[PDB]
Amino acid sequence: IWFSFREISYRHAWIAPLMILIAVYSAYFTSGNTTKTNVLHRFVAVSYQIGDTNAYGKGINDLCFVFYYMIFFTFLREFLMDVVIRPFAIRLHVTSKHRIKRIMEQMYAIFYTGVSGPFGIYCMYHSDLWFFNTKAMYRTYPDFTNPFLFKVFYLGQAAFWAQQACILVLQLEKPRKDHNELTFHHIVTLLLIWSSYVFHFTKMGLPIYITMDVSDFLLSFSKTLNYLDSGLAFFSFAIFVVAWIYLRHYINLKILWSVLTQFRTEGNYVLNFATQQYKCWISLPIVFVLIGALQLVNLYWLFLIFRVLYRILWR
Amino acid sequence: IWFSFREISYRHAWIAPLMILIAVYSAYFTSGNTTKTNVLHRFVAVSYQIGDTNAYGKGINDLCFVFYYMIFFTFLREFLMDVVIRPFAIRLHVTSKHRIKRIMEQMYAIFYTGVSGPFGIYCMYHSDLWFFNTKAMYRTYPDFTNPFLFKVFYLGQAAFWAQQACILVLQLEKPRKDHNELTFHHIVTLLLIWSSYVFHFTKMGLPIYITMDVSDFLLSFSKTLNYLDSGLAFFSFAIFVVAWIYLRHYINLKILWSVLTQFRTEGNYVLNFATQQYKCWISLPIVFVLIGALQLVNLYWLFLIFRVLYRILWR
Amino acid sequence: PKIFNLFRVCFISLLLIAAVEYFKYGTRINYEWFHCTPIKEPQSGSVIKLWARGGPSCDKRGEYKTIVKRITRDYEPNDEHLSFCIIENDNVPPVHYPIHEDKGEPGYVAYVGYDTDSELVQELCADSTIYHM
Amino acid sequence: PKIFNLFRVCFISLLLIAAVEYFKYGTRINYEWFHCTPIKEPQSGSVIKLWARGGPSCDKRGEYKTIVKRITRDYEPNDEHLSFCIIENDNVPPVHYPIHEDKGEPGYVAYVGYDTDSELVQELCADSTIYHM
Repeated sequence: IWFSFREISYRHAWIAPLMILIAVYSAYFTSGNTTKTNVLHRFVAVSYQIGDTNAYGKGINDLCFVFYYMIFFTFLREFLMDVVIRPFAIRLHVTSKHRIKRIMEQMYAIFYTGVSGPFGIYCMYHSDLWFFNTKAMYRTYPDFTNPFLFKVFYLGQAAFWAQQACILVLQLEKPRKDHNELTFHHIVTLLLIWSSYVFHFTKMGLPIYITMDVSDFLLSFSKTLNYLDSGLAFFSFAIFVVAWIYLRHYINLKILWSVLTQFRTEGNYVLNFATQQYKCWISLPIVFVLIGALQLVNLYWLFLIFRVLYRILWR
Repeated sequence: IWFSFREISYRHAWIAPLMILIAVYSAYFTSGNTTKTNVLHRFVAVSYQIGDTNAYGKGINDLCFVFYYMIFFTFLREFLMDVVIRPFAIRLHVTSKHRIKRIMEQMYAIFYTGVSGPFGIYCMYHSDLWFFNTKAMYRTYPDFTNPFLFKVFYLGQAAFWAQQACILVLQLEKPRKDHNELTFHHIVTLLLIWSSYVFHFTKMGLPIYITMDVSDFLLSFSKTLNYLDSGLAFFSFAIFVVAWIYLRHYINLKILWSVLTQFRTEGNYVLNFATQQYKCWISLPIVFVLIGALQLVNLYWLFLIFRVLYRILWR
Repeated sequence: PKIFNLFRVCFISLLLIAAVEYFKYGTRINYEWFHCTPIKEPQSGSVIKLWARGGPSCDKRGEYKTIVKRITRDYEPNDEHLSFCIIENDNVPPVHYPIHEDKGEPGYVAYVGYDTDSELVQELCADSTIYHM
Repeated sequence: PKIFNLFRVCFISLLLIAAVEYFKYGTRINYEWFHCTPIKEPQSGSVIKLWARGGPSCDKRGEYKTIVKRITRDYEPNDEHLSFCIIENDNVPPVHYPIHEDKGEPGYVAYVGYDTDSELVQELCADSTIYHM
């Protein structure tokens, strides 16, 4: 029933995205010819496979994929949020309101970050990038083709963060203080993702995702133990501080040192617009500045984290 | 004195434009080298003379010329308006207010149109265009170069109407009812001027200026004799009706018939982007529609003129 | 008294003036896009034959420009090195296409290929000088 | 609940995506503008000599493209008919410019002129085929 079911959608927000996803998947899978052609393939799978190899190119079908899994992640956020977290988040209870609002949001945070972190370390594991060995982020720069897992992870992150920005600017309900800085974070995350996928700097973009995810996983664990306070809170937070220092500041700073020393002398370094070799002396400032952006934001976050540590130490 | 003289400018609006004009002219003329070079030449004279011939090209210096004589016409409108018309317009008297506002505006109308009409017929006289002999508006189409008088008249009209539009949109004081239709008239006049100078359809644009000016001269004579009513009013208005019918409707309609029959078959008619020969079957619709615009506006004006004639006949 | 409206309308008008000015210039420097259409008829292999077919506006300069564009844009010399040749039709004036439907023998004809089949291009370009890229 | 703001930000983002996509494509199809600079050294008359001088990115294809562009853009064949020739340097691989300052002998060299001085172009282009436009 048209608006009776609009109401039931008001009772279950995820239902319309689930309806769209199930319709598209059903059309693609009942068609039989689950091939590289048709249309729904370009919508629901990574396209531009180079021959019959594990190497995928770039194109407009990437935009189609990102759009479709924006729809998917919009379904997943709402469905997981209510049906899993709220019964869990009041199944033991945290009687407040904003308390429960932050519990459910941070539980979703830990869920997607716990999914996206280890997958990132997996995709970094079986590749020459192991343990941030920058010498590998430039040794073959133009990198027109990515492996399957690599491309899927990269476009999944793109879709997820684009959907986060879409939820943000489309004010359904306006949350507290953290709003605008959070918008800045999503904007710079999308600038990283897009400008590194488009300009082929994707290997050098993988470790930054890994650091950001693992730091956010530990941060979310500690914050949810804070809003669900217990003895474990302090220990988890101290481990978060250690890992934040190491991963974010040390790894991103050594990556910046790398951009300097092994950008100038670790492969092709003569600009050639014909072969789309953009690693040059004109791109080094852009790379350094646009990673120093994240570095300064991390410094600010660290300052306030320090402040928090001091105050909780003297309380 | 800085704002004492700002006040005196409030008492004499034209004074700042006169100051700018006299400074630029003084700099150009005292320099001695009144040559085709320097800078002030490009600002205060028609440039792009082809060799040492009476034929002038097109370029950005045309925009500089149009700007500078926008400044000139802004001076002239105010200076003539007050110092000549108001002493004349109350020297015999027309005690009202809006009455005097319309007298001075229509006196300026008759002045510039009486200057710009006969000059148009002069520039049409010593050329193969005599008596609207269209067979001459296409016999040599690309027309990259104009004579001296031709170019000066064409850019003078451009500057004058651009300045009228500038005065209009910059609301100094908002006049009565006629405002928005008047804006439409200025907008379409500038579209004619610019799109016919840029696309080399300038011979075919001269007669339209001539018709518009002569019709406006007779209209202004009759309207000012109306707001300064006398026995002469009726006779002048009837002559205006005759000349309006003939010039505007008959001449513009025969020009449209010409665009059809002697656009398709009176010279080069194969589009060639390399030699900027735009007279083609793709430009015929644009020309016909954009002149039929003026034709429909003239029809509307004629309808209301008819209405006026009927009511004054039965009064 | 409103000035920003004046700059809003003046900026729009001036930008439109500059847009039409660039339209005329752009369609004049690269006109063969509008008039000439490349006709490629592949031979055996990576070797193809090029020419242009248009109206009277597709003169020999337009044919040459469109042929060169196809040669340097459909073949990647960073993958492997190509080699072409361009042959003029001397029994033809510079403007040589009737408007309607039977244009005739084209002014310029070119053979292009790669080096895996360079011998073939040497065979088709019987005497015309072979260019490498 | 505001949707038009969402389309305002999405349209801007999508247009920027399409702008960078076209930037990459435009700088790739016509790259010789950035890398190669035409060096024209006039002979006696309307005849000039052309070549290109750039970095390692100005390969023989870039030299050929920039020479052809100069020939077909600095000379108007509707005023009078021109005639040129293009000479290859065979003792040179396709990528042949050092980065720094002494590029060496260019890969392609062309002589262009008009027909009022066609004999001269025939003299300079000793054996290379003469093209007309």
